[PDB]
Amino acid sequence: SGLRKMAQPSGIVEPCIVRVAYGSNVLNGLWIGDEVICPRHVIASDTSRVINYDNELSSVRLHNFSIAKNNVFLGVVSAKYKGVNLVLKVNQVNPNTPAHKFKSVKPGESFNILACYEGCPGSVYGVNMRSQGTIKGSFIAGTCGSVGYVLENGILYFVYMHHLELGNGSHVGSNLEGEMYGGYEDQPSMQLEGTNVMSSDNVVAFLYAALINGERWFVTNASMSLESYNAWAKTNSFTEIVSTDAFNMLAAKTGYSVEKLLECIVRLNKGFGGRTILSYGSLCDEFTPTEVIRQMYG
Amino acid sequence: GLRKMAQPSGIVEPCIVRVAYGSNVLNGLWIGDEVICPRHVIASDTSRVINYDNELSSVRLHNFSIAKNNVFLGVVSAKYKGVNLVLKVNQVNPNTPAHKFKSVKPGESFNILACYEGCPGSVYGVNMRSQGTIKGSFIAGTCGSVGYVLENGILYFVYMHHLELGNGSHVGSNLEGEMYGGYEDQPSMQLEGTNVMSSDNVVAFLYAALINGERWFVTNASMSLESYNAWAKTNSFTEIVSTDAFNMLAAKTGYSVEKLLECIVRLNKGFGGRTILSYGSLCDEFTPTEVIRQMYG
Ligand SMILES: *C(=N)[C@H](C[C@@H]1CCNC1=O)NC(=O)[C@@H]1[C@@H]2[C@H](CN1C(=O)[C@@H](NC(=O)C(F)(F)F)C(C)(C)C)C2(C)C
Ligand SMILES: *C(=N)[C@H](C[C@@H]1CCNC1=O)NC(=O)[C@@H]1[C@@H]2[C@H](CN1C(=O)[C@@H](NC(=O)C(F)(F)F)C(C)(C)C)C2(C)C
Repeated sequence: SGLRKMAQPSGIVEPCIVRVAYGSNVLNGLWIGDEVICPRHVIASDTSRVINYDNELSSVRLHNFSIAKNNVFLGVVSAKYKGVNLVLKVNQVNPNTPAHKFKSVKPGESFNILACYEGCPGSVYGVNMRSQGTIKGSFIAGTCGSVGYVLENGILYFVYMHHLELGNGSHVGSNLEGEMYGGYEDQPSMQLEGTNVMSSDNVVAFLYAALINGERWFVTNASMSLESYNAWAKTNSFTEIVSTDAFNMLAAKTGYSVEKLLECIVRLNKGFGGRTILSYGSLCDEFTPTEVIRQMYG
Repeated sequence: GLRKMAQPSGIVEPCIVRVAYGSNVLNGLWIGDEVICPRHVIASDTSRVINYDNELSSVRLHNFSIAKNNVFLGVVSAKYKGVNLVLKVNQVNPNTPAHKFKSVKPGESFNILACYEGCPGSVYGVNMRSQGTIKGSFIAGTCGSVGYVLENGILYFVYMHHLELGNGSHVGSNLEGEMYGGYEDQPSMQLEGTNVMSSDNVVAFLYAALINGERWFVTNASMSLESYNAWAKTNSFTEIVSTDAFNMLAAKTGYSVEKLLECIVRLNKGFGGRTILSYGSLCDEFTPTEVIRQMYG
């Protein structure tokens, strides 16, 4: 029993984290094969104002890169841009390169963060992508280049690299192909995050998780049609639920229908009545159906 | 915001092995030429009270199956160290990290590598409660999951999961075989005493909320240490010994401990339908050091 936000083990990722220093900047890079991927603003000469990245690359001095891994230093063969990331060919192949691929995370989907502080892996925790392409990820100075990953079927999927924090605290990064999530720019100009639309699928999983744990104070016999909830959702900043069949395993092991839990969302979105669900005071959309079934049925 | 985080688990992952005895399957910690696991893996009937010493006398060492990826281990001998089975195996763990054994105390945080039938599945942070229990997420086949803490470049093994109480609390032992809270590894109903909340950790939890911009719960009102402790003794909260541990947190936020102590007494009554860091009640799971780490590095 129990439910905790969890991160898949980071052992397979830790050997790929390196310190990348250049000029006045020090951050993290991902050492896979004979490459070191890192945010391209590591070569920015002035991070206090807008950056001309075309000019910064045209004047790059490969000798100024200082990439380190324990007592090892990696020399840079060449440097190019791939989106908002620098691709640095290095003089050594990482002997601990795991079988891996690359992909992008979509809103409402969970993945793991290896928070690294200037080349030194510091912590590991799970996150969930928000509607606007952001995450809440406890990133501070020196943590750019920190890697987000997902483990599945023996393959390591790199899916996120950290870049910046918005004025409202939300955190922004890119996939390893250099595409910033949410369309944000790696420029030190003020940027806005639109309204946060909560994942309806994740909230249903959060309520199914409480029922399985034996917490049943919030459920009633009242139900709500999917079409009615979706109408309420697109008015209250909640995503639409495409099918009740997507929770067929959770409804079958608890005996509770999805339409029953939809009623609970609109009712609980008004307030928890001084009580809590799994210690939370409000609805939580950071747990996916996959992520609940894992914790609780193996 | 604020989230429970785990220290990187790479140094521990190579030590986890699947331990199977008959139809029983759980996890073990492979250190040196030894595999440590909960001793009830050899129990013939985990629904009844177990005569462990007699069960070990009737153990078939060859009935064990211990494996991890491309590693398969054979058992040479078996003994008990407290509630843990210590199996000497015919191969050393080539990646045994330098480490020590110690016990965590109430209010202290540490990391749990959740393992499912030999496969490290997840890692997450936990906090030791007053009655020697923790609130995690353990299910069948997760016994033997190891808890660890990295302090000062030193790896410490501090926990091995064993059972779940009727109220959902989770019980394990240190790596020396001593059960936390004195519970027994027997299928017998046992009760957890009244939980005493860590006042140090709640003050850190409120400091973190202030850092995140959530300051609706604050006021210029304050409460002396002597006054709070007199209140803590009769409301299931620990006493605060000094404000030095928060000197830094107070330096940045500019908020004093005595201000936050008043907030505890007031917020202990209820949050009035409002939230603090997504919580609807005071949280004592984050230590001063934990908050200083996440917020400032
Ligand atoms: C990489 N080490 C940091 C990580 C930051 C530091 C504070 N929290 C984080 O997540 N990334 C940066 O410092 C990037 C970097 C220049 C400025 N920057 C920012 O994150 C800034 N924010 C923005 O520019 C904004 F508001 F538009 F998002 C800062 C004010 C320092 C948070 C560049 C090249 C964008
Ligand atoms: C190890 N794989 C499991 C982990 C359990 C199962 C569900 N959640 C957990 O943390 N441990 C056990 O199965 C231990 C083990 C026998 C019974 N047991 C229990 O945890 C049971 N608890 C009790 O009997 C209680 F409450 F009295 F402590 C169970 C009912 C399955 C939760 C032994 C040897 C104690």
